[PDB]
Amino acid sequence: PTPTTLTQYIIKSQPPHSRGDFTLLMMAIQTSVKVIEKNIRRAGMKGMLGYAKLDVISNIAFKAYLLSSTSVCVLGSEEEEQMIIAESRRGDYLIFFDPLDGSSNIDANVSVGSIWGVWRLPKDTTINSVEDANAVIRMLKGTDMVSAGYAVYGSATNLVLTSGHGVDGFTLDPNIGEFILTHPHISIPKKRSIYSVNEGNYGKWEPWFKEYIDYLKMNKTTRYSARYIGSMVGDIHRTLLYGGIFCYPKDANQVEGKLRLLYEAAPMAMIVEQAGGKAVGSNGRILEQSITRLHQRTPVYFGSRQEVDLCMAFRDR
Amino acid sequence: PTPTTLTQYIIKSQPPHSRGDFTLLMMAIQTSVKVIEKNIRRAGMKGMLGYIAAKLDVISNIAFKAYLLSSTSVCVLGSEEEEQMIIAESGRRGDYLIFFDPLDGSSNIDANVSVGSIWGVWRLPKDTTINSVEDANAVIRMLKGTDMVSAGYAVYGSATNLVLTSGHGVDGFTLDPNIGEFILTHPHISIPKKRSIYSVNEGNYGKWEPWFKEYIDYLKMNKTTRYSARYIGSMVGDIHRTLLYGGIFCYPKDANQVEGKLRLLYEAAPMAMIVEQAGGKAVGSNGRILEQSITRLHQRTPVYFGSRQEVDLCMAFRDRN
Amino acid sequence: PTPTTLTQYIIKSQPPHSRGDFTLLMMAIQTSVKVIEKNIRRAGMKGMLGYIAGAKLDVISNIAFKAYLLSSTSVCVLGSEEEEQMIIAESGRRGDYLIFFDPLDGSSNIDANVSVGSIWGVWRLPKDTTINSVEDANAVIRMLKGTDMVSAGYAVYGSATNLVLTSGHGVDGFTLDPNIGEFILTHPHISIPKKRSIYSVNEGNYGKWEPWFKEYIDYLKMNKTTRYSARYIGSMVGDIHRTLLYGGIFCYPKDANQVEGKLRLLYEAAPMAMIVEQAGGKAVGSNGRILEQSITRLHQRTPVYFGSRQEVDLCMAFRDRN
Amino acid sequence: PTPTTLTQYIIKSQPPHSRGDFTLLMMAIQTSVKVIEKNIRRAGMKGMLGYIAGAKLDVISNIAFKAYLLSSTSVCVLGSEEEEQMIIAESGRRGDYLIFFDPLDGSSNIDANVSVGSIWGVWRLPKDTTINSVEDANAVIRMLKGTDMVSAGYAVYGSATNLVLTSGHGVDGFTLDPNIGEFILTHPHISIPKKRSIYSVNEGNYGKWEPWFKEYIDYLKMNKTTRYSARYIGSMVGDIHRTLLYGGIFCYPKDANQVEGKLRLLYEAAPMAMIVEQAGGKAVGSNGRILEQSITRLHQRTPVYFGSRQEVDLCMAFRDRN
Ligand SMILES: Nc1ncnc2c1ncn2[C@@H]1O[C@H](COP(=O)(O)O)[C@@H](O)[C@H]1O
Ligand SMILES: Nc1ncnc2c1ncn2[C@@H]1O[C@H](COP(=O)(O)O)[C@@H](O)[C@H]1O
Ligand SMILES: Nc1ncnc2c1ncn2[C@@H]1O[C@H](COP(=O)(O)O)[C@@H](O)[C@H]1O
Ligand SMILES: Nc1ncnc2c1ncn2[C@@H]1O[C@H](COP(=O)(O)O)[C@@H](O)[C@H]1O
Ligand SMILES: O=P(O)(O)OC[C@H]1O[C@](O)(CO)[C@@H](O)[C@@H]1O
Ligand SMILES: O=P(O)(O)OC[C@H]1O[C@](O)(CO)[C@@H](O)[C@@H]1O
Ligand SMILES: O=P(O)(O)OC[C@H]1O[C@](O)(CO)[C@@H](O)[C@@H]1O
Ligand SMILES: O=P(O)(O)OC[C@H]1O[C@](O)(CO)[C@@H](O)[C@@H]1O
Ligand SMILES: [Cl-]
Ligand SMILES: [Cl-]
Repeated sequence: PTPTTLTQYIIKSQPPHSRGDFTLLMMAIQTSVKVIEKNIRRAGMKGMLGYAKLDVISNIAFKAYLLSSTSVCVLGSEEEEQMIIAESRRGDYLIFFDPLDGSSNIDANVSVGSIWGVWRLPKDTTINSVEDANAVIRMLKGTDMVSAGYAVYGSATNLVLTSGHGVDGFTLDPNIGEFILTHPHISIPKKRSIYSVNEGNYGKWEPWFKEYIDYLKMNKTTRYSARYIGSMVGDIHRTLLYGGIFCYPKDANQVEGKLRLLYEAAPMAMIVEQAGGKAVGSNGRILEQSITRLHQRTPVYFGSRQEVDLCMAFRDR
Repeated sequence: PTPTTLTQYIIKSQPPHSRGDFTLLMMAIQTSVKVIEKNIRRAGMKGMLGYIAAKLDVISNIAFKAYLLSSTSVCVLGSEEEEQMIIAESGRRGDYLIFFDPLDGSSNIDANVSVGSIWGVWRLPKDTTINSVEDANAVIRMLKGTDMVSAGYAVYGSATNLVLTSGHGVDGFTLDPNIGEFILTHPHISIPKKRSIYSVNEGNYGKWEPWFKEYIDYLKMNKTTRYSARYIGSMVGDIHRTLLYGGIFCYPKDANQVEGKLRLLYEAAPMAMIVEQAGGKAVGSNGRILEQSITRLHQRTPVYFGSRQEVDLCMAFRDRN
Repeated sequence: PTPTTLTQYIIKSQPPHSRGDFTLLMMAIQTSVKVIEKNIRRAGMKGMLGYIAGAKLDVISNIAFKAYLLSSTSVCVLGSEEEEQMIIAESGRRGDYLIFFDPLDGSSNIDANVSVGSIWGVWRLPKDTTINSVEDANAVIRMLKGTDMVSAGYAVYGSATNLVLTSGHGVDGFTLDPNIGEFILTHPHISIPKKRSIYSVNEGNYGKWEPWFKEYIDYLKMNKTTRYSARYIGSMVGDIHRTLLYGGIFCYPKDANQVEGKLRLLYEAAPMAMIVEQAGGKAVGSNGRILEQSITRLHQRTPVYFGSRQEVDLCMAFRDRN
Repeated sequence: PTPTTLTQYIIKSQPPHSRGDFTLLMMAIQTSVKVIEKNIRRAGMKGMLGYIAGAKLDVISNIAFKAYLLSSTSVCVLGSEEEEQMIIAESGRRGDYLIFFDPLDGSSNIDANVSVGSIWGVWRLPKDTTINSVEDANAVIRMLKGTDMVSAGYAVYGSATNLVLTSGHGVDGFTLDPNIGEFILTHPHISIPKKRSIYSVNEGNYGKWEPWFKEYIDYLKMNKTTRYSARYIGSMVGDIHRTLLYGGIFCYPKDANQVEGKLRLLYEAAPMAMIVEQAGGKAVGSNGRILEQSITRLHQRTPVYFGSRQEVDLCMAFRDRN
């Protein structure tokens, strides 16, 4: 009859006898994304009246709206060294986010994004200090994650999220400023001949991965196409809709990869898994890895299940 | 005092004793870009009215043609998508030929990542006129990229940027969506002489010429300089990054694409003019793209565009084999 | 920390152990208002694509409002002022809310593109009653009063877009921020001043008014104590919105041709009365509070005297002393 | 083929062998109007960024209008209605155009966010004259008449944004398309109807009017031939804009407290008179055409009787027969 907005979708997804905290958290996130997108679309130009980096603005916006929701006890921005504990205005959700992913693409104004992961406090635990929070993040796994999403700020703005019952994607309609459901129940194809990785680091890769990449180029069965925007959110978003593989492997300088576990990889892993893909690191599922440090890094091999299997076959043989 | 709009810039760039036709052509192009950008930002969603009761390629092409044909300044239009040129009806006929790709990076449309529009403007050679496609075919064959009066692109990314040149450098403008004006944000764009970024589809490695394979391996394996790779998959996106950051963009020959992929009139020549005007090099199979002769309308060419020293390194591998 | 959006406000207002139907109804209304506002701001111009390939705003507004309300699953009955009959929602998609609305108030101001609006009132089904037909609905509206109304609101499409609503705990006003397309709380707990020297009525109908009202209007002009200013936009939503924020009085009285006034009870007057009362003003008709009047017909008319409590008292003093 | 933008219209209207200064002035005005409209649509809310880190609309509008006009290099003299003095442009950046404007007309309607506007009139320096000081400018405005005016326009910030202008060859109206931020020609060659039964005036001042005008207003109400409708938004730009498209009359007459009326001659009345006259209406003051009156003071007031030619004739008939 009329198309479904993100606002409707969030409210209609609320199970009976919920507090409404999670719903208010999603509303806060949605509003952040709009504010952040508006500043990005302006490329940070001042208004014509009155004749601030976009990282800084995005981070300020995301924090402000999440702290105003009363649903969080802990915030973690990838940029900042410490977590923020909400005063005690304190729910039981921990949010970890990267507010402006693909920061090297900002000056060219190509695709960039935001990523977030939401965890709930384990039962019979509470956080009054950073030292409590440090203890708590160490006992969390990606499989205990209640929600994940990203926003891609591209030629259009897309918001893609999951609560553990599949993945739904929404496109911002700028006439009325609402996110409209355009990609329901996203299902990443089981195979697709596209790969996404920075081959500038070829010389520093492990031999098994070098062999993998050479096979993609030299094999006689299947021609592969290469794409690498340089923003994880941009590349993953293409990977979800088109199929393929996204890789950021180990290298001589980055022994545990580049991407952060809490802030980027675990959230994206949940989305990719919920869309029917695989999402692995050094040893199986990213969602099963233990958090030891807050800023822990991990390699990633995310995408179409058969494309990730091929990749791991090179590592296993 | 106040920032310069594209509209001001175009009018203030008009040389004394011009007809004003070129100015009206730029205004028409500017308006097209705004209309196209708006449909792209909506990802082609119908209005909420339309849902109770069209590909982006098709819409972009319709928009670009309509505004250019309304300007009274063109005699010939060429859209990359279409097989033939369109001759304007006489009565509404200037002496400009426009060749354009209205939606570059069409494989990126469904993901809604960066895409673009590209155009090149030529003037009729003195003592010539076009009444038919056969006249137009004769005329394009006597044109070179060095006779081009104007070139530009629009990048539809996280912001919308319009970058253009009239032969006196390159200026870039960012769309301010509050007031719908293009504001001068990148005056006199100067592409760095070197930068360690390269842009090419390495999925085609196996089908490349050995000299280019060696080039790419050197970028990866050499011990002096670490290179970063970027390839969005839209020429306008990749070139725009190349102009502001420096680096190199390559679409070389391969076994299946013997003369490369990118069209000479519609894409490569216009981009070559922009890159050259910003201080970079822009070469094909044998020197400057702007010096190549148009034989066919849909003629292809390889491209090696970017920072001068990065394009020199690339050609050094071809010259030493 | 950050300013409150309408979306937050609606969710945070949800009492514990509600079904969430009312919340979904407000979201549907909010979305309608944005869609309607966008078409109004364009003055109904086709897109630049629509022009090369080559709908009244009343029709579009009505289509939008109905579509979003019927998609919410919370209504059983819709009533648009324009249409002769009520619409009963198909069972399967049927809550227990009745919405009566005027989707584009001030229709004579459309061509000039000055202030126009939308108005709605929300009622709940009386306990142990249900509607399967227009004949059931007709029975049910007759047993409703304005005092049984669970919610009322309007949207003003002016130089800015404002949405003003109440659920029986005061009146809050929100301004559309067009950058991000959210309604932001700008006028919390609206309190209409007890007096203000502004009056709003169509004096083109002076000759057809009752003598007591003629005397009232002459007093406003001729008295020696207090100079009054006149304002009449011609859209009830525009005039009432000014009245709420500035104070004053809005009148549409009886006349020779309009014996029971012009404005409809269910669609316009009762919803506005609830808002005005919740903001501290008075809102009366032929005989006391509009909210106490009985609905006899669906399209029943009533005179209105809405506004600042002391300005409405002065007005009624002229009627009571004759 | 495609619809005409204001930008196209301005350039195509440029006569052969013009300097282009006037064209640049119109572009500057157009851009001002968009900037002003955007701040008005936000009701002056700070951005959501501005709120975490923690300006009247009259002040912002005035700053915007001045900045864009001073950046055009085409003006020597600016006059904002709000300010007491004229601004002389610094020499080096000095054309021969004098602009007089009211950047935010209808200031009493700002808080309610109903219709408001901007008005401007453009004059050219008389041949063999120049301005180096306010004292030169004062001499020059005294020798100007409304008939020497090269251009006039207004912007109405209503439910949509309309820009209406004239260069002495009729009146054309443009509606802002907010998708692409361009003014699109929607009302070409505006022709105000010769008669229409609508009148616009503040009847709150009835008691202080001259007897002839009281008789006029009573005739509109009491006569047996023609029923009149009353409309008064309270913003001259809003009321006039309705008058141009619908027909009728707008009046701000003399009163006991305002012996020469309220509206300023240079800033409001003369510009509107030019527009109304160019659309086929009449626009008179105390003694014939407003455009023929002599400027004695900068802030000189005048009564106005603007609108449909037969409606203004009826009005003046009451003054001529007493
Ligand atoms: N809008 C929603 N969409 C999906 N799941 C939800 C929603 N609201 C609540 N839930 C689920 O119910 C849990 C508890 O909700 P709450 O009591 O609101 O914190 C959340 O952690 C979610 O797993
Ligand atoms: N607005 C402008 N900006 C830059 N160059 C222009 C402009 N207008 C005219 N020209 C140059 O002058 C030539 C003739 O202009 P016209 O007579 O308007 O077609 C064009 O081919 C351009 O090279
Ligand atoms: N978001 C809300 N704001 C104010 N009142 C509400 C809200 N939600 C529910 N209510 C009140 O509770 C009643 C029943 O709610 P429901 O069970 O959702 O139909 C409504 O008729 C309202 O009076
Ligand atoms: N774009 C235009 N539209 C209408 N009239 C114009 C335009 N440009 C110039 N004129 C007329 O020509 C006169 C001188 O123009 P200028 O030489 O630009 O100062 C102006 O006062 C106008 O009457
Ligand atoms: O410059 P590199 O090493 O390709 O890294 C790009 C990566 O960095 C990030 O910006 C994270 O820091 C990701 O968005 C992206 O995948
Ligand atoms: O898919 P491929 O072969 O890498 O081609 C991408 C190229 O094709 C184009 O879309 C032109 O057809 C360019 O925008 C881009 O550089
Ligand atoms: O033109 P009139 O008779 O003064 O009526 C105007 C009234 O009509 C309405 O449009 C309702 O029909 C109201 O918005 C407004 O108060
Ligand atoms: O409040 P009053 O006396 O009706 O005056 C309103 C008039 O004042 C103005 O704001 C000019 O000061 C006009 O827009 C309007 O016609
Ligand atoms: Cl991109
Ligand atoms: Cl209004």
